[PDB]
Amino acid sequence: WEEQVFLPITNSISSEDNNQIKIGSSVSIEYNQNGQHVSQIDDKGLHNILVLTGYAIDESTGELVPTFDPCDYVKGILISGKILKGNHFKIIGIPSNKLYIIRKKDVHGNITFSLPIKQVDLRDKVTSFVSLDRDVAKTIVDNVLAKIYAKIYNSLNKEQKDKLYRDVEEIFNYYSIKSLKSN
Amino acid sequence: WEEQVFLPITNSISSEDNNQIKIGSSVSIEYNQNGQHVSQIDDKGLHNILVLTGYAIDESTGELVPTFDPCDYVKGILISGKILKGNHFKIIGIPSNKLYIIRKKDVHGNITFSLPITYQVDLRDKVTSFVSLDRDVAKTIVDNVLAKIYAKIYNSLNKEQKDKLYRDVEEIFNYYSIKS
Repeated sequence: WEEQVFLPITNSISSEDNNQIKIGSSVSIEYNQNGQHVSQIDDKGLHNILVLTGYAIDESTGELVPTFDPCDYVKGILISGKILKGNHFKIIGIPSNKLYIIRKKDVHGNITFSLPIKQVDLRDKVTSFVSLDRDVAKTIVDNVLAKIYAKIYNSLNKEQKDKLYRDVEEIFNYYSIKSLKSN
Repeated sequence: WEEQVFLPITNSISSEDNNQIKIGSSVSIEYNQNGQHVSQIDDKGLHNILVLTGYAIDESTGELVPTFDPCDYVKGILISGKILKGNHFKIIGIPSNKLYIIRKKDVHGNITFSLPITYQVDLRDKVTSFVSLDRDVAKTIVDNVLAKIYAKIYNSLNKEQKDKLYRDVEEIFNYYSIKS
């Protein structure tokens, strides 16, 4: 596998000009348009989604935060690419069978991947379960997945594209962390 | 709460001179003799054990490794003290109710604690395996570690209550060990 980057799927991500995805104010990811991505779309929908448990996301900055609560998670896709702006933590050559991957499709071998992260201070902070707004999920499919997986996506018929939308809306719930007394 | 340290309980830990527990060749932890410990002993046994999931231990060095596998864990006690040897990762004022604590007794408020751990983990040529405590070692852990950390309560326990602590330690402490 080519080196991968974890792209958190939240309500705040946006496509940026030229193969880049803004995760938040502090995190931007580039993807390789012709790279081999672990997460995959096909005529059956989206596959190989990573569930990062013990983590929440600071939604405004785009940085994952370790919360030490196993019931916290953030989900995302793994794609060939790199963190261009932001702190990255790299996992090197982990057996793919070790990872918490759902909707598994043809996963095998060892994966190297990086996460956007940022001592941890959990004073005065609340973590909340968030689901994707349904309008934003459509923009995620039309502006994000359709750019990363342009060729596959353009090959899909309407029923298949709607399956991908349903998948995105079903799957990408997450926990976001926020400070109660500071902004 | 005074600041805590996560003390992993493995087959390789031992008491060392002047208020220290050697976890392995890279990690030693000092306990404050008059500190207030989150983990506690009483006439019903051991309480407030932390299950650190997503981590396995390099048992020889004593260092905790993030494995990004939710099925790996290392169990341990939280005590007032310091990581004297080895690098540390400090969590500040996490609400106690968010932590994966078992055998809970009067868990409230929030907890600052440190874990014995540049921005990568190398899991190539590595496999984690489940390990349980050898009974001979659980006994030495009670007699030489817990009996020093909790000397005043331990000395106040009768024989059967001391032995309950040992059965608790035996049953509770198992962990994932990472081997290259």
